[PDB]
Amino acid sequence: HRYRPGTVALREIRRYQKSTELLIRKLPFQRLVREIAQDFKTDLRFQSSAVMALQEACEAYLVGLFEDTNLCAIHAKRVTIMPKDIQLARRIRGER
Amino acid sequence: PHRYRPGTVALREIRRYQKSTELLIRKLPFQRLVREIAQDFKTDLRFQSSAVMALQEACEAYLVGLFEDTNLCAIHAKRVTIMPKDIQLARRIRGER
Amino acid sequence: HRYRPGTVALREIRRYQKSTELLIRKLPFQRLVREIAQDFKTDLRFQSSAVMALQEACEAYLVGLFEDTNLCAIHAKRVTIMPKDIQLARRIRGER
Amino acid sequence: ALREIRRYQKSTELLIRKLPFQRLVREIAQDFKTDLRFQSSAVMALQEACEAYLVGLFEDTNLCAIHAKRVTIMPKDIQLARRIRGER
Amino acid sequence: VLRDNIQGITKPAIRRLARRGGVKRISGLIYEETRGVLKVFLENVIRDAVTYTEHAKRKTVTAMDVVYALKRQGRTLYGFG
Amino acid sequence: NIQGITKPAIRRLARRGGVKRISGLIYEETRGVLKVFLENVIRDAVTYTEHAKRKTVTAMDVVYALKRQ
Amino acid sequence: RDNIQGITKPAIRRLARRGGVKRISGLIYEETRGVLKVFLENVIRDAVTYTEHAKRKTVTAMDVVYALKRQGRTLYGFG
Amino acid sequence: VLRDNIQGITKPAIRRLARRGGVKRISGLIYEETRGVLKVFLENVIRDAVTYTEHAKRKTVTAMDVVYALKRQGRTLYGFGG
Amino acid sequence: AKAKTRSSRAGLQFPVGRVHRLLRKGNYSERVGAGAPVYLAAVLEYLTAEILELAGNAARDNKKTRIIPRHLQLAIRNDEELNKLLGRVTIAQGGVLPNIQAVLLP
Amino acid sequence: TRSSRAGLQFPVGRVHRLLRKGNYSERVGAGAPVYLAAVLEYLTAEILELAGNAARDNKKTRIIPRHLQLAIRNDEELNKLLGRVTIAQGGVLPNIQAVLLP
Amino acid sequence: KARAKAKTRSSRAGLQFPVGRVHRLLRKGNYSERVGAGAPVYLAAVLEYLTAEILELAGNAARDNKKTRIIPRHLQLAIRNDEELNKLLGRVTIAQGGVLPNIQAVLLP
Amino acid sequence: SRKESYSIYVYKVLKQVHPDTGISSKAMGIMNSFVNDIFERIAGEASRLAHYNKRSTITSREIQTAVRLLLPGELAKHAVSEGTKAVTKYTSA
Amino acid sequence: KESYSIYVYKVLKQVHPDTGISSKAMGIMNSFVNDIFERIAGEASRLAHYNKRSTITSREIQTAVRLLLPGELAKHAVSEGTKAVTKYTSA
Amino acid sequence: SRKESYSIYVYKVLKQVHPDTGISSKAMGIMNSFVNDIFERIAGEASRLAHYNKRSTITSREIQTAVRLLLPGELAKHAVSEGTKAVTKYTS
DNA sequence: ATCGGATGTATATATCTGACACGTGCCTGGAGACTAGGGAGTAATCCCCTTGGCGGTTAAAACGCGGGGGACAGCGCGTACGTGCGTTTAAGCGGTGCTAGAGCTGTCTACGACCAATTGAGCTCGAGCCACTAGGGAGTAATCCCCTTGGCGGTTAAAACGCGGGGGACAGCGCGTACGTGCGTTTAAGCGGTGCTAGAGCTGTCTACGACCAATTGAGCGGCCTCGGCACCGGGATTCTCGAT
DNA sequence: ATCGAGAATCCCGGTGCCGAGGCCGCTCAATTGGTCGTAGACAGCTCTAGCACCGCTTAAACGCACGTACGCGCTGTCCCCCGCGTTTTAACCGCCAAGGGGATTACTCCCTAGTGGCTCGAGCTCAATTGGTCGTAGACAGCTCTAGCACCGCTTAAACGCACGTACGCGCTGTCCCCCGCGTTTTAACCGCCAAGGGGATTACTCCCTAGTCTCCAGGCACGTGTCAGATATATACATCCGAT
Repeated sequence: HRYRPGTVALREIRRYQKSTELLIRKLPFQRLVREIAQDFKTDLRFQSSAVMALQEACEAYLVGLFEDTNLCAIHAKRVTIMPKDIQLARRIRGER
Repeated sequence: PHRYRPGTVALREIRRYQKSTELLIRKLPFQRLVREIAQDFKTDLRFQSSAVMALQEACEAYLVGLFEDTNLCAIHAKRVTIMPKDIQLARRIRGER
Repeated sequence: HRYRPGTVALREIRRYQKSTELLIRKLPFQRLVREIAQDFKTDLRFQSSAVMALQEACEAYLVGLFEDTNLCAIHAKRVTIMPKDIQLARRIRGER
Repeated sequence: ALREIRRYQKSTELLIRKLPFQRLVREIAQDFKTDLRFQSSAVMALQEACEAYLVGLFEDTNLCAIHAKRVTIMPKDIQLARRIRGER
Repeated sequence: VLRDNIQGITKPAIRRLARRGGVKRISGLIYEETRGVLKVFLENVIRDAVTYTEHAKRKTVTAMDVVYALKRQGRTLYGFG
Repeated sequence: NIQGITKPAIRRLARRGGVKRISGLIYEETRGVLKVFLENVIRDAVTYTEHAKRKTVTAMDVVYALKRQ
Repeated sequence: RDNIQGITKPAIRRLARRGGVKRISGLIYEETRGVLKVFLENVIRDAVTYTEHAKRKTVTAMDVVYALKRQGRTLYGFG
Repeated sequence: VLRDNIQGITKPAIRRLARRGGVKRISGLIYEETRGVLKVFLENVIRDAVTYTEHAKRKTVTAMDVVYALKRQGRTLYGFGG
Repeated sequence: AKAKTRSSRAGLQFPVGRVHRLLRKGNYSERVGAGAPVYLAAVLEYLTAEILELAGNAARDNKKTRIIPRHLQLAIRNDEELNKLLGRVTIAQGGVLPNIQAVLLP
Repeated sequence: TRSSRAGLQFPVGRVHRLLRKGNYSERVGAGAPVYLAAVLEYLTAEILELAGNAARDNKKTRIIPRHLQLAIRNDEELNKLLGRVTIAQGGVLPNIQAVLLP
Repeated sequence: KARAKAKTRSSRAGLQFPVGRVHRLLRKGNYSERVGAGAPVYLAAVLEYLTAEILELAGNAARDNKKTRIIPRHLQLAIRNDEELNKLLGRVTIAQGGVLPNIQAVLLP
Repeated sequence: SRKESYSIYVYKVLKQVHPDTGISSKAMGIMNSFVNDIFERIAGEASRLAHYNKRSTITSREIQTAVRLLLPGELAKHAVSEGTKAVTKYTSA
Repeated sequence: KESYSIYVYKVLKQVHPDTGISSKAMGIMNSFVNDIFERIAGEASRLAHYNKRSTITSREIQTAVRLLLPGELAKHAVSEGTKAVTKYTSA
Repeated sequence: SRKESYSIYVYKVLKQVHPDTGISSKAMGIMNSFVNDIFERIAGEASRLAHYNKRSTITSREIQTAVRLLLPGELAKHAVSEGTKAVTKYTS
């Protein structure tokens, strides 16, 4: 037998809501942070604590935004999140 | 027996009241609200009028901002009538609930 | 050999108060429930126990309404139950 | 004086004298418990409840009276109202 | 696929209901009036029920949806489920 | 003390309840009604105090005793 | 008391009109009242406590503006 | 291997983040959209952070610069240098 | 040793163990004391016995050995306390007490 | 006055006093209050220009709160700076959601 | 005229938290010109109190998870499941803490 | 395949009080609905009455004050009697 | 290089002696106490400044605790604080 | 009974920018609350980042990094220019 | 798109009044000036933690693909909401007390800063102790079969119906009773307090008592079969209405 | 209130059937025992606030009498409901099978049991405490005049209730996009060890900067004043919206 569409999705929801680890691969995020930082000032070093603080912040922010986006989607009587939902959510949030 | 199409004087009123710059609630019922509500927290308070007007300016500003957010939720669900689902979604997203 | 007006009537009152069976016919009430239910959802089926619950509720409610209405009718110095009485009864009951 | 309906229907203030009602509630309470004390907030809550209940019963009573083609309230009406409202 | 079934609540049936309720003489324009009342009552009990059924994510309303619907409306019913 | 609730007060209520004329037998009658209502609510109130190891009836106890109605 | 209902339905409608909404369902008029009440209950609660620390008995406009500022809603025009 | 790193945020990663947020079905044009929002969120915090380390006349962004930046922009973070 | 049911230690027919399980699962409290389910079971048995005697005598009075819904309805509706307790309930297949308003008689 | 040496209208002396007396630090540097005065005058001047042209375009000669509200809320950066702020008696920018037009 | 044995104000108040440190922080934090003598024992007392609240909730939360240490996840479960404490810390994110399990009901089978 | 009820216990009590009489299926459903209903009333009031008093445990005291609240008059006496007598008959294990 | 670690460990072993704390959770804890400190001291300084007084006493600290803390927290905290002060004044 | 404000200075600059136009009292209160607010922002942040680097003096460098923190974009740039210009003219 | 033809707003034109701009008088604070001494700047140096560097494995990303379920648009209906009118209501303008208390004052004590010296608490540093292969639960896809839906075929109970005439609805009428009112008399609620102390509400302490765990088993449950209690019938026996008088 | 008639129910003895009731095999929900951590009982204390009691005005309760509304019972007209026989309808039974869909089962995935980091002590150091001086915040009480309540008479905007109809909310239906589950293929993340130095951090050293104090005076606050900018009142001019062509 084979899984109906949208079952492994809820398995992943239970699994990752019960989980407590970082969900973005460490080194791509690290160079993302470094590349972004090079715009504001060049020739920068980072203590590892700093990039990991930035990753904890980033991921926390993104999961909260994703819950709000899911609420917008459900409010439109849907189950699929779409940029309509993200833009509506961070517009009520006042995030310009 | 002239009749305006349903919807005309509504946004006519929104044009009016958006260009206006005055308080939109009767100040004396609002004052009675402020007095009764405050009466629970401490007995026989006096209020300088400037203060009660500060509270009305704050209240009305808050409510019009909430109303634009709720209106945005309403249109996002592809209707035009705002209903409490919209208000609750809006406040839940701004972090009020 | 006609019976005087009003004696077969309370004969029927004794008979139906001593009885206990449902007094509205089964299949008409069943089709009524189906037609009414189509408004809220169209593809609805009903377990027979469910429609029987709904009929026991309906008939009970109607006999209670009829006894209260009888009380109002007598209160207006009458013996004939008429819509004045039922509307007063559901007014005070808060049934709007 | 149909004004009495005007006046008192527009009002929002207690219509039974406070402390006589206080002794009423206190005497009634003596059956259920000895040396009960009452904080004033409670006696005012149950007096407000009393007034609400009595005005609602009185509207229903007037509906019964009007339905009997009279204008004056009689125990017939209050008992009819309470025997269809689901009261004793 | 049904319509106009409120007339299906026959006049003798309503008459019987009144007789059990103790009514002796019943005016003629009540039989329609009663039907009206019945409809709205039923319309509510069913609607409540469906939300319970829809909440259990089924396609048949069970007797428990009826009993829950009635219990919320202050009319608890014994003998089903 | 049931007769403490006075005729002008019962009047004020019936008028608040929109009553034009009042048969004189109402007063005692409505007094009786008042009693039972109080007799019920008060009772529940005090069993909320007795359960709370208390000897004063707080207003919470009367709002819980009231919503039981 | 019981003053909340004193904020008329036309008023709520006006606030809504300034917020740009065209059509408004009826169960908002109650909802909004609730929304207002708790909101007010918070700011006023702050204000009076500001008064009580200052050992006064009149709530001043500065208590209101301080209450609003400490709730992330700064208000200009009163001091 | 330092340019275009916003693309390095794989679609599965975003998918996981979204799953933690409780979403069941995810449209495809979100995978770009979310990247955008993240790019800007991050763009703000680092900017604040960098000015802090630029004010202390150092050359390493410290964890305190990040946590101060996050507070400054209203998102207090517990667990890194108090 | 060999296990006994709590209902038997209590001297009850009704299931103390079931009542406890239902109390816990229904999330009425965080924690349920040990005397609660035996008490509650005791009261359910009491009321059950009350209605079952009155109904029993109803069926007996009506030349029948079996309790039918009507017997339960006659039992409750003629007992002031039960009729108050069960005032807003409807006994399916139970009918109504025989009652004709005197004004409607000849 | 120091404000004249710096070339600004705002009071360097007052702001200096405020910094010292204000529970910000113990020692207040000598260049701080003239910098702060300069920035406060700058922002003040900007919103006063935008408000000036708002009132003048309204054909009224005197700046009223509403003119400051239009000034702030129609300028991207200023709108961000004063985002969680509430201009009493200022009203709102005329804006009707396009989906609601006839 | 020898001294008395130095005893700490934190002990005089009956607190674990450091009244002396809290006092120093108050004075150095440029909050006032003057810090009252009873202020730091009050502040220390409250900081110790809240510490105790979240620390018990987190402690027995971890003990439900059958573990001997308190890890970030346990204290976040402590915070986000307490209405008042969650309200107080609504704008903070406990690093390495995760999120409360909750699936929107319409999405369940 | 199994679904629970109170049928065997109301039969036990029935044969305790009326050994000769029996019961039909519908009457059995009425009895079972009665037991479930009064259970939910008593447990409901007990839970709320624990909450009002900020106490996290439903004790026999909560059940008995709830029973005093829901049952009318003399019933509430016998109910309070049986319930307490049984608890003592249980306490002496 | 100081922190609040020893005091939160003391409170911990006071309330749950068997359980311990990881370093990360320890940083969460003292970061928390640091934040809430800055909140209480912030409000105390602001309302001392509002009423034109140059002293932050136990009176300002308590009104700050009443403004920031929600419901019973603000009540229970206030008890501890006042009781501590009394235990301090008599000693 | 003497309560200071910023009214005279916002009026002076107002006549610098629009000599013909005037200002209402209410708008004056908004202006004064505004300058008070922005003052509290810049001085607050300046004090905090002075406290972060162990330094005990709020100088123009703390003011300017604070103004870079709080003011957005071109506002921040122009502000930092104005501040340096005033400081330089004052020094001479 | 495009005329008439209403409707409502913008603008203008007149008039006027009070909010604003400027002087006038005062007084608090900012400006010089000066030294001390403390934080800040600079040098040298110490040492840690950031950065690289490279392959190797393989965990994860990317990709491809079949289908299935959900987005989405179109359409149909019913009823909630918007417009509009007439009536009612209280708001708000204006202008009046009166007195609670916000606001300013002086004064003298407490109390908190400031310092030196003294000690100990808290920090640091180093050392050393606390993945796989089963078996329950939780979801879940397949499969089982129970219970819903719909057809036969009628006959036959039960709805329909039509009609007269009996009686109850109802409208009016008359009259007598028993509310309503008004005004003179009183009485007790309400109100500002005091005097006292029961208890409430809070804190602290200690125990008893419920959560919690797999392992065991016997009470209860689905199945199944039997039989008598109960529904139903026919025909007589009783009682109960009806008419005439 | 009679008597015959006679209609309706009531009653009793027989028919037979279907569910009530009991045995049974068995499974799974309740029982069992020991820890232990903590909820709550209990006691005592702090001081709120509940209670009983003071007089004093005056608002209101109270006691009559008076004369009038109303309700209650009687009468006449008449409308329409009841009872009944005859026709018409479709309900009911039972039975039937097809199958939807809910129950039940068989997998499967998760989630535990089992075989390096965080606590503990030895050695300093930097900060907390001490206690005595000294100067000032601020405690405290009170005098004043602001300004906040309180009420009030008029007008008239605005709330309000409601009638009417269309436009929008909401569901239902069909189709086709496009997301998910899953297996295969392809990267590039992660990890493994390690050192060279950048740069953060310490330290030590002098010295520029700022606080702090006092006297001078002018810049800024508080009122007073006069007026013209805007407020208010009315009319017209113009931009619309509505419907029909």
